[PDB]
Amino acid sequence: EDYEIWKARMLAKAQAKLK
Amino acid sequence: DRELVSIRRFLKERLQRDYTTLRGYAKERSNVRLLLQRTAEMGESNSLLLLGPRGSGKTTLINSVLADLLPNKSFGENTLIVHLDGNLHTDDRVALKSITVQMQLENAADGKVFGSFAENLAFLLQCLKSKSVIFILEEFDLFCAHHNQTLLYNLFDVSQSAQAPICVLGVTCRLDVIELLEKRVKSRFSHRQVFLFPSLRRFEDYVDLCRDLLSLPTGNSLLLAAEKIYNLQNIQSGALYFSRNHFDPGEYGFSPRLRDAWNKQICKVLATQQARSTLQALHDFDISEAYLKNFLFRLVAHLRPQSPHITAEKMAAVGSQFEGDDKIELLCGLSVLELCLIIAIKHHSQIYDRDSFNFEIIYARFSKFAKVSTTMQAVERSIVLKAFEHLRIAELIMPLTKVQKEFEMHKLALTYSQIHHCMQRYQALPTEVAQWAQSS
Amino acid sequence: PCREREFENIYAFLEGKIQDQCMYVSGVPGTGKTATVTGVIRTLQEYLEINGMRLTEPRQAYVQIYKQLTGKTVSWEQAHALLEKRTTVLLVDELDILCNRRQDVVYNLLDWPTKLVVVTIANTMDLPERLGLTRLTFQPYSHKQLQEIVTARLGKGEAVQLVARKVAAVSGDARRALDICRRATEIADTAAVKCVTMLHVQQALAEMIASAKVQAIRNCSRMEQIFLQAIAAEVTRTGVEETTFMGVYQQVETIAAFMGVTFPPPGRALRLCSKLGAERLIISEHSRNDLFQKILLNVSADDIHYALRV
Amino acid sequence: MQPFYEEYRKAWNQINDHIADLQHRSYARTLEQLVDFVVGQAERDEVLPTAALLTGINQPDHLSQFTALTQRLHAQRAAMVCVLQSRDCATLKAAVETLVFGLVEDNAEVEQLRRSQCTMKQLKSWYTNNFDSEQKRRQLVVILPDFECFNASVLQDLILILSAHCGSLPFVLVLGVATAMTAVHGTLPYHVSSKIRLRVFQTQAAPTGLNEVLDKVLLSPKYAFHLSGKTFKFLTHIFLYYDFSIHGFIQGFKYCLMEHFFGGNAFALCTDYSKALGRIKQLTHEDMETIRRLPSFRPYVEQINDCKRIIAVLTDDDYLKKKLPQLLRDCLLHFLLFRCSLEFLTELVGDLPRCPLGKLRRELYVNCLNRAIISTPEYKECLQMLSFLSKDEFVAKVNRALERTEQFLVEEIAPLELGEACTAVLRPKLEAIRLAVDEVGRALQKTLQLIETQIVQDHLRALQDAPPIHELFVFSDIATVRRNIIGAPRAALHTALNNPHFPDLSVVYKLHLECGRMINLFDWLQAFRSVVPQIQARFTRAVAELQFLGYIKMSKRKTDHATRLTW
Amino acid sequence: EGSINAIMEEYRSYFPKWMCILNEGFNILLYGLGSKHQLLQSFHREVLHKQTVLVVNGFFPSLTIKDMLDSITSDILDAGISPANPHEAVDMIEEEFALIPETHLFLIVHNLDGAMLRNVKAQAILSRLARIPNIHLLASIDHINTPLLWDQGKLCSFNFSWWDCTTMLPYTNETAFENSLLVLALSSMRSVFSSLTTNSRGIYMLIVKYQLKNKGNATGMPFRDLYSSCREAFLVSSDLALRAQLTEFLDHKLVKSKRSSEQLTIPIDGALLQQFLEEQE
Amino acid sequence: MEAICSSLEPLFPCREAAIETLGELIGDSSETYPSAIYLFGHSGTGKTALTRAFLKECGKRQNVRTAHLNAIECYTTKIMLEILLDSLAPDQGDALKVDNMLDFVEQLRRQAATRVEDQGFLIAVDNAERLRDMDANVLPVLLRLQELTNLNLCVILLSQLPFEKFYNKTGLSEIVCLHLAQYNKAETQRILGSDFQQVRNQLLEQKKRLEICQEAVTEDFYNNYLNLFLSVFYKACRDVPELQLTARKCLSTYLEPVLDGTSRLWRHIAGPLRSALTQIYMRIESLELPYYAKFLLIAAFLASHNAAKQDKRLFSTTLGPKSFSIDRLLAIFYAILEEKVGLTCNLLSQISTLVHLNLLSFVSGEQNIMEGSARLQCTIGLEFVLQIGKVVGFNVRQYLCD
Ligand SMILES: [Cl-]
Ligand SMILES: [K+]
Repeated sequence: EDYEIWKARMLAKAQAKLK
Repeated sequence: DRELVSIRRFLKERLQRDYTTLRGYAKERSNVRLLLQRTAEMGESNSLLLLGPRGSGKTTLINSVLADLLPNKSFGENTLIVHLDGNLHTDDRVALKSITVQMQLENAADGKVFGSFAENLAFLLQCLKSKSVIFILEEFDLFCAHHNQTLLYNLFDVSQSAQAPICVLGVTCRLDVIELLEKRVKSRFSHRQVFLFPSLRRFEDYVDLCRDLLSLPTGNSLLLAAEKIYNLQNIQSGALYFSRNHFDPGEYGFSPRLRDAWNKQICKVLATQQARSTLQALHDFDISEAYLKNFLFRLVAHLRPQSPHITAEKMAAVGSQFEGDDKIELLCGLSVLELCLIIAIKHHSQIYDRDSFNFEIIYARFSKFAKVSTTMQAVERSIVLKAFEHLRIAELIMPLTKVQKEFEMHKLALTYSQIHHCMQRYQALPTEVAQWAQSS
Repeated sequence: PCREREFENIYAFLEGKIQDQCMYVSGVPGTGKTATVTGVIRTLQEYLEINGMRLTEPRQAYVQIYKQLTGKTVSWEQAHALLEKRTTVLLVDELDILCNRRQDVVYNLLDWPTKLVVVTIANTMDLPERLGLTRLTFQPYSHKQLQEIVTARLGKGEAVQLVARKVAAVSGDARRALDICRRATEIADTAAVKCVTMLHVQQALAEMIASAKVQAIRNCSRMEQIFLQAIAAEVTRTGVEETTFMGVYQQVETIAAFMGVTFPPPGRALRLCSKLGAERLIISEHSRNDLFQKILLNVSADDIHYALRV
Repeated sequence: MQPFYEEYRKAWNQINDHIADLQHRSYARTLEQLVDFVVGQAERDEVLPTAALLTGINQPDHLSQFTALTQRLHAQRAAMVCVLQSRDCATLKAAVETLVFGLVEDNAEVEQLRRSQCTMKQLKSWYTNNFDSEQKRRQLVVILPDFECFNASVLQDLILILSAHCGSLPFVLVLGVATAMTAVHGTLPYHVSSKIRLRVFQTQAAPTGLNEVLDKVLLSPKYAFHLSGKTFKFLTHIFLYYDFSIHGFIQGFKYCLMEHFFGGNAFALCTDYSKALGRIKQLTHEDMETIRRLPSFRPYVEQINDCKRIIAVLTDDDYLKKKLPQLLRDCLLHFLLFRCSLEFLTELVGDLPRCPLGKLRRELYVNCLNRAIISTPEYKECLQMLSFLSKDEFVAKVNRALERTEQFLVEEIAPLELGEACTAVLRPKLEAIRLAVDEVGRALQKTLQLIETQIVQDHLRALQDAPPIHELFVFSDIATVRRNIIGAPRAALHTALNNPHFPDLSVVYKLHLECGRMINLFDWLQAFRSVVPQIQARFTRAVAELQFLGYIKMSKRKTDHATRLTW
Repeated sequence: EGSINAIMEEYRSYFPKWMCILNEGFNILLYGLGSKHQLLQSFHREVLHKQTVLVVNGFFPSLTIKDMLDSITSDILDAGISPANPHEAVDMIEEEFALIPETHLFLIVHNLDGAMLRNVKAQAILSRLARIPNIHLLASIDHINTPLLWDQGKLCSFNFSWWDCTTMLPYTNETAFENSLLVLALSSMRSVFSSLTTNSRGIYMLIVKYQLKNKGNATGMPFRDLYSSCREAFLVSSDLALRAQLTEFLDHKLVKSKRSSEQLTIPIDGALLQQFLEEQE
Repeated sequence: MEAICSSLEPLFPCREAAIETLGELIGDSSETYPSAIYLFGHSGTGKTALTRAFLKECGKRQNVRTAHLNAIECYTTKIMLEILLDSLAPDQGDALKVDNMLDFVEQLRRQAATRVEDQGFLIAVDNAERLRDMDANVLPVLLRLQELTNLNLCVILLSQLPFEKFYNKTGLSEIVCLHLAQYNKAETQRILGSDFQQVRNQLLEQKKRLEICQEAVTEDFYNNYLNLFLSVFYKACRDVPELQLTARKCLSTYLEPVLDGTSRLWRHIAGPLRSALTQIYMRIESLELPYYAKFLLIAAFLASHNAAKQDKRLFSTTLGPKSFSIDRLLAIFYAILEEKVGLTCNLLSQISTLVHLNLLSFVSGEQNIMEGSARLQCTIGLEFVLQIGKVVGFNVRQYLCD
């Protein structure tokens, strides 16, 4: 898996966690 | 007593020296004498060449002719002789240097440049202007072997161009020496001017030579010879190659009685059959003067106060020492194991018609003999290999050609008769080896 | 010319093997075998000739056989193969050379017809014994034939026949005879006479003996001459020009034993060989290779003959 | 200069110095022995004395030996030595010249002409002039590093010359031989061998030295840099299966280390815990990125609660740069514990028969880094084997293990920083085990279980199951380095000629394969023409290229046929 | 045509690492399919730059390792011409480079395979050289059995870093010299000479020696002297055998017979002839 | 001259005749020398020491300038000339120069003399076998050196070979040949028995043991021991020095029993005697290979033993090892390997390293290894190969066709 996609995924998961 | 010592000294010195005196060869002597007379007295130039078997005193003939021709002084002051030798004077430059030195012109040539050999020889010859040179080249073929044959080319060119008085006396034992010359050199060389030295074919002359060499001459003869040599030693700076350390018979003096007795004995000895047959053998073999002088030197050297009389038995003895075989002696010198190896190789060579052999085969055979031997028991491998090596180093075994030491293929350098004579002569065989070599 | 029976023999053999769809001739060089054989091969008016000298290597024989058989050129192995796979007459000249080296080529070559026609020409008649077919021995010209040839050249009586017989007796070989005849004829021409006398022959003889090599040989010692003769004998027996010391020494022992002379051991013979080698009568290498040193002969038979046997 | 390069240099120099020290220690004994022998001859005929060194099958490793011996003999002021390389002794002249000139230059070096005039007479005269009445004689030593490569004749003649000149000159010569003395006896005859009077000397072979350097250097806790099991095994493989070259191992290792640290400034952290923090301070966003990118980081970013911290890690560098001194700490401490655990387990697994899991610490190291120890049946077998000895043997065994790991902790961890930590973590477990042993059938399996859970499970973990960012200190990526060191070109040419990874040559190659062994040019050309004036030229050049590569050879075995050399 | 170009640009991007590699006492080596000439030339053109950078064209058969040692010893070391024995020159080079640090010499060997670099001695010399830390070696390989002539020491001295670098382009300059049957030459002759038998080689040595001994004058050799010398050495059975051998030499076009007496001219320069005799030693 | 022989006879017994004749030839300086002498005899005949002593005594008691030399040292003529001249021209050092043979002859000729002080020169060239391997003008000039220098001088040539292996291709001069053959058993035993008092005194100097030792040592005892020694040794070796040394050591070993309170002593001396007899001509005081290397080597040996078309089935011994095409070796290797690892440069480097270690040796075309096709040859085997097979565990005997 790519690093940027992973970073973005975790970022999305965080943005999902904040909600 | 002292007399025997005197005589022995005399004969030794006569044999190993006496560079000038030669017996016979009147025509050749006269021929060379006349040619040198031309070049010296008349001042023209020539190229002579002497062929003859190695051993015959041809250089001695040259020395004799010079010995007779030099002391005339009319010839002495004018001419000078230059000796050159193919073994020593190589590389041409060395020869030219030695020519410069031998002409006594090293100082007059010191510190000067020269474009080529010719331009240097020209200067050397110019310095003489008058005077004349007699070049004497021993081992001519070795000079033919030189690069471009420059020395020969220039010498013969000077001989052909008739410029300056020089004579080129070549000396060799090589018949086809003329074929070794380059066209340019061969053209400038006087063809059919070569003279062959016939040597003493007749046996009576050989025996007579021997008689002359062993016998003692009259006091007057010795005196005259001495005088002539002394006269020779005073010519030039006294640096001729047949003047230095000459026979000098003026150092020996023999009483009439001693002379008569000695010469009588010599004649008596050479009168017999055995001596004559010994000389006959030598003559059959090599018919050269050197061989005779060797035999005679050995014969004379063995004169002692114990046996002051020279006899035919001694001649036959030394003759026997000459006829001997060295390889069979050395073979007898060997050890048992080594000889057993030789026997194995002989078997292998006899059975397989001289097929090359390998250590393993010889070791196999020797082992096959060893396992059933009383003496060669409990001796295996290492020592055998050492013995093999020893045989290889002594060249009793030649190798035909990194390969393995044990697996090297060889040829054997002995004749069955020699090994047989060895067996017969070797002391003391352990009987098993005999039978082992006897059959099967 | 006087050789006609051999010509007919060869002709008969070849014609026979041609019609019916391995001969072995041998003789000394002075017999002229190749001329006769080629003569018969010319008289018939597949054939391919081979010479042991024209081949740099005996194994290269297969290559030349190839080129002669099927063009153009291939390695000796593939040649051995194509040969292995297989009227075709084949003449071999100077086979002694080829046989002297490796022997495989000749044994093969003689195995090959047993299964075509190959004729092998030799200088010896015992080489197959040193390792089945029809053999032919070329003898030298007889004394009578020699006299006939000499008389034919000069052109039972009388004077011409006398001089002819003399020349034939002295010469021994036909070549030497014809040579002496030539020289005698030259002297006859120079002396402004039509017929050749005896003094002419005597003069030619003296002039032939007066040469440098002959006198040189005449100046040699007895053992040396015996050694030369021994080398010659070795060359005659082997068929090869180069000899090796051993055989020479054997021949020396034979000749010496015949002459009653006791020849010295090998060492002195190596000395002798070296001396003669140095004087350029023969050609020899050092003697470091005793028994195995190669002795070339540099005098020829004619000179030895004029030197020793005249 | 860059930091990673500075760390590279420091590490490399440390390691090299260590290895050099070990080698010096290894050589010191035989060296001293040699010097003793030489002076022994110096004290007190016709035969020259010699000393044979059995340095088997690594000629270029043992030059430093002779050099050291030269330095030592020079330091001893007992002699002067010349060394003759078989390359400089093609002829006897060159040998004697090189010998004399060498000795002269050596004297010139110690005291602090031309080769054309280096006769034995000149040497004898020189020796007589400089010191004939010392009174205690010097010695002329003549080293022959490569005995196998020497010419037999030149060697024999040389030995004979030297032997002849004895008495007047005190000659000595050492024979650096690869094979046994059989080569010496095989190369020299008896009449030459009877002038040598040799004394055989032995040196430890490359394998033992490798086990030594491996055990003492690469497994030392001092170094923060470690090799993956695969790399370790690869180096030891190429060593043990091909060249027994210590040098080749050292250089391969060097290439691995270089290839490792050249990843970026981020790998500058691979140092003592103290020197790393400055680098943490010095690091930049790119380094944070490259340390973020590597594996064993995502599982760390995964195993965590409070996602604000996750985003703090992924986004803010300064926050991530606060975790580093703990992560690095954990890694270093972990590998410390790892080695400390190896030292203990190796004593327990090694002594056993069969030796399924390992015998040497390196074998365990590899086997442990590669896979989990508990999962593999070898360990289970080892346990099954351990549970049978019992009695004084087992007790003594575990006692030896404990004593060993203790001694190791005192000797090899004390001076190291983070040694107090490692000791503080490990020592109580060793005490617990020691008590579990002092308790000692059932307590046996209890003790074994205790050892397993206390050491093997948590300390000797695999590489997969290893602390966060176990990289930087460990170097995998064996394939690339392997390709760069090993050099197998024919495979590359083959695959490059078969199917281009990126084509007349290829077709010609394909037909060339299709052929067999021998190839007629015409049908080859016609086939090449079947597949595809100009074409003929193409074919010719192609065949010429094949000829240049060495796949086909122009043979004369048949009329216009080429013979392929490949299979 | 764009793919190979991109791959070239990649291999051009490979550059900056190789310098760092070379700095650390390593030497890089390329085993590509196609020619790596342009690559090494580009590397020399861009990366190296500076001063003191040598180049070696291994495919030129006219060269010798001797003149190369002379070449490096001449200007760079400024010591003069290198001594006769290459290893002595290497000793000098070692001493002098050891004497002068911080002056690195980059040498590039196009096609290290040879010839002339097929001989083990040349590889030994190049190993001894590359073993020096001052200088740096950029060799290229193409032939298959190239690593057959490298023993342990040489391969160890050649601290080699292997790189694929498989280019697809020819092999024009390299293949231009590789003569084939599908179409005098100095390289070919030694092999043609090696294929001969002992005696033939001996004869060739006699004639080439005689030719060498008489290179000046501008006026060998007669068939007579050859026959004499050959017969004297027992290398030939008779005249026809020698003539046959000469014919075999004529077929391979090594020797040339000019008849006028029969002169046997060798149609080649004397320098390469001296090189020939030198190699034949 | 009689004093010389009288002076040498003690040092060299059983050599009276040789000394006499060799004395007749060179005895007195005032008498002319033979200009060339060549005595031949096997190694250890004592010829070199005899010549040396002769030269020494002549040098002492007469006005002669000696010059001893070994021919092996003379890798070029200039060295020979330098040595000889420096030895013949005394008190001349670091100042003499000799360019070539001519200069040498000239300088020796320049040394000169006067008759009244009847001086002499005599040269001794040990191991003269080499002379015929240098320049090919050295020998003929040396054998004629007297006549070239017009100087009362004589050249002596020692060797093992008969002179008939010295003759040149051109013109060798005349030379006096002598001979020395090894001593008969009695003479050898006498020479070995002569040193009784010395070894006795030495043994005494070397305490009840020394007493019983002193009590039981006489010429008869020694001679008996020597008789045994000769009985066991003399068959394989007649080199007297070797016999001396080996007899001394084996004498010690033969001596120790009688000292321990104990004929026949044959047993525990025969052991050492044979064990020493095998260890003669040598003075006194497990090859680890890689895997693929070992496999290359044993493959090579399997290629050596089994030859030609047996590779089909598989994959005269006394004659030797066969030749290998590298391809055949690699084939046999990959055939026998049964691991099938791809070739790497290191492996071909392994085989090159193998041939470099002289474990393998090629025979044909060392240059055309790449162009095809050099021929390698295996040297070692078979015990070592079996050892390898036992180390790895591979059965070599299985593949040997025999
Ligand atoms: Cl001796
Ligand atoms: K370097």
